[PDB]
Amino acid sequence: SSKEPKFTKCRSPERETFSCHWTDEVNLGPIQLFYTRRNQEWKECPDYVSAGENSCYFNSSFTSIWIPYCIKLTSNGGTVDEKCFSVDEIVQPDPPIALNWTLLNVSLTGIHADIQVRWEAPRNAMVLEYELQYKEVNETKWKMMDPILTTSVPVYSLKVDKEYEVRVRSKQRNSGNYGEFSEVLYVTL
Repeated sequence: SSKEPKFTKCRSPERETFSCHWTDEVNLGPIQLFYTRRNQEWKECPDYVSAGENSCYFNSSFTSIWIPYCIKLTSNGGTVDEKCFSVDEIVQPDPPIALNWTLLNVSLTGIHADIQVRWEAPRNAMVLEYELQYKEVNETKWKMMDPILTTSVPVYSLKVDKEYEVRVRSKQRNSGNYGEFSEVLYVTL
């Protein structure tokens, strides 16, 4: 038999490699992934271990030329899920790490302050631009800044009276999907 397993996500961290993920057949044991380089010949997943559980990992030989794939989940032998995609549609960079911040200036009234948030580009870096986000801790909407190329960015006019939250996500320059957010950095003036 099989059960009801389904694809969750396929992700490319740097547009060179990617892996696809799915759920458990509920565990049963006869699951497989097959892929094809067309819209033809179906070949089994080349690596069921590198990307972890219920995953298939495709090394950089799969992004030699513009790719155009299709994959299907298999339980015993019967399809249970399918998906087609190119590596471009799934690019999703890793977030920055080591978020820091220094005070830059205080307004004449001491009411406001300017800071500079800094971070390190994910260690696997396709040129990335970052989108910094912040908001009052006690608030619920996140203010967003334009994507920037530098691994730092000044944030102007924060109110001294408040405690802030900062988070930066990575994105491929141009049409690029965003990736996960970094570890939240707390800013108390």
